[PDB]
Amino acid sequence: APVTHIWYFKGVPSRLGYLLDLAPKDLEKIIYFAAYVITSVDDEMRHNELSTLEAEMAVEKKAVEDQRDADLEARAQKLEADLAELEAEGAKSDVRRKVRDSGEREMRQLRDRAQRELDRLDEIWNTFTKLAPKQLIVDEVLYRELQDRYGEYFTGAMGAESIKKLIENFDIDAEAESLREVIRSGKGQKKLRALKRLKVVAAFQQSGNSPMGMVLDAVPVIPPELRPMVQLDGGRFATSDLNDLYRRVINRNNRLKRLIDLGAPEIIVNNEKRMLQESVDALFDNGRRGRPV
Amino acid sequence: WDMLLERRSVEELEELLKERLDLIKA
Amino acid sequence: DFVWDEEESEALRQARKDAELTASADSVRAYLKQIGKVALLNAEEEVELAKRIEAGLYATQKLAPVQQRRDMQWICRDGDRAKNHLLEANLRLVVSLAKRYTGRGMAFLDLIQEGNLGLIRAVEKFDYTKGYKFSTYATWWIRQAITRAMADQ
Amino acid sequence: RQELPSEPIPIDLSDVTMRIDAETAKWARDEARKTGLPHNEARAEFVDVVTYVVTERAVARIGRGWLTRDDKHAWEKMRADVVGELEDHEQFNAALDALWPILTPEDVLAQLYTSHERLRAAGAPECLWRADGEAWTVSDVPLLDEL
Repeated sequence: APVTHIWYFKGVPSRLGYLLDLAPKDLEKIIYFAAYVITSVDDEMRHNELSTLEAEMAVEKKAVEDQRDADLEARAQKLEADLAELEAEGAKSDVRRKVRDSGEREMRQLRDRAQRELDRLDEIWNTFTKLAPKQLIVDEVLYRELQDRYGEYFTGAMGAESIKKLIENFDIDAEAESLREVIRSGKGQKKLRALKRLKVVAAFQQSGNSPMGMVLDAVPVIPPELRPMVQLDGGRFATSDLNDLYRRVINRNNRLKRLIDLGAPEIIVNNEKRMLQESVDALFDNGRRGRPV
Repeated sequence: WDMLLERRSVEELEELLKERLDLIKA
Repeated sequence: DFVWDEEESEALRQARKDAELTASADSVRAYLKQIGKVALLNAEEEVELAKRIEAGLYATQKLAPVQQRRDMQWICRDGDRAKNHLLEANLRLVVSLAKRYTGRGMAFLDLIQEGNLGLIRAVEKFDYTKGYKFSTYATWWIRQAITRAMADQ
Repeated sequence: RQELPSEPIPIDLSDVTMRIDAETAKWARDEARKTGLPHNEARAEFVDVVTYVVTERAVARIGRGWLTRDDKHAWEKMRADVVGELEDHEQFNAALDALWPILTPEDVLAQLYTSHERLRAAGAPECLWRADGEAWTVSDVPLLDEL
């Protein structure tokens, strides 16, 4: 699994964060398997399909309205039937009022459910109509439901894979030109941001050295004799304590590989990926995210 | 895949598949 | 709930001095948040979902515009769905069993994942006709995988 | 200024939907008063007690099924994680600023003179109300110093 080099993510100014324009908090949520970020989307055809998608939402909303009508008719009719079978008796006003109370509270619950469904459908429409690359979506339910069908129009993922993908598509020259234009065609106090970010961005434009190095597809291992271990009498062992981190990284990688061999559920795979990334990050640095094992 | 054939006869697996197909068609 | 003492002050005292910096190796909060979308099964599903897993496992091998073809196209996907759902349902047990050997140098997440691989064995290496409650068999295989991992240390 | 909110304040934590209420805020400010230290010094006790309760509740909520009362190294470990996260949570710090803020003598006097509700509650006569709260007279100097 890809892993973002710790030096460039954590520790402000986050150079990866400055390059991507994403805030360090959202970048943390993305790297460490807590949120989904979108990537290349369909724009060649979906524009003609927007009307049909809206029509789908509208027809399902009309169906929701009919189902709401039936559900509330249930309460109304049962209230009327209870009052028909009760009020025929010379009963006290409590017999009349209890039915009203119960039926109307069920009425309120059903109405709440119907309105919530309508709002959820509106949210689906609104999130689709704005969906674009490098956008953030948090809820797993909404992201997965959008994928299952409408993802024929968009692709997305989480973890270091998403950052790798969106830096593959990063337009270094165009971003640098836009920042230069902003600082040149800019007079406000906010301009300093575009002034600072250029420093991080143009660093890769000026002499190359693509920012693909921000993410690692292979990690070097230092020569063994620089990290010795000393066995002792009495069953004690003295360690340089970095060999343990290397062992952990190797364990994480091997377990991840043998986990993906059988096609385990994607959530366990995500957990293992986060674990491997954290192990390699601890191998690289400690005390920044926190104290190590 | 091997453990499914080894643990139970292929006839049982075929019967289970037919039952699932029927419960989907019912 | 609403109690304050010196002895109760200590419990926040030590945590406050030590745990300002996150030791992520045991930070299980994300994974537990992810599992929480679960509710326990019953015996009926305990049988039906295993049967679905077997049917899909047969279909995916046998497959290598009519209702005969549509049925198997359905079953092949449904069995994998069943496997995933059963594993996701049983994750909590893996967590609760991984707790049992924490603190002896092993990070909790390692035990979680070893038990999860044992469970991934358990989901398919199983027959509903045996009648045993699936959670007990899952506990057996989770503990077996965890101690197999603990054979390496 | 030992205020407790009229409505619960959502913690808005990353994973758990924890919230603070006038009950726990009342208990915390009660304990801080019981300590008897000055305002900015009893802030430590107030924040510590609030953190204790919120962490207990949050760990109980996260510890569902897999964890009930594993006091040794499992319950306490989750308490440690929750406190480590909460002490840096922006919303928690904002809430603890709204409740029991750090005050200077000017912050006290200006608001006290302007509100006209604080004067009534504190027993101060309305002979000394003014909209220009931070306009000091020679009479306010000793009060500002005693604050």
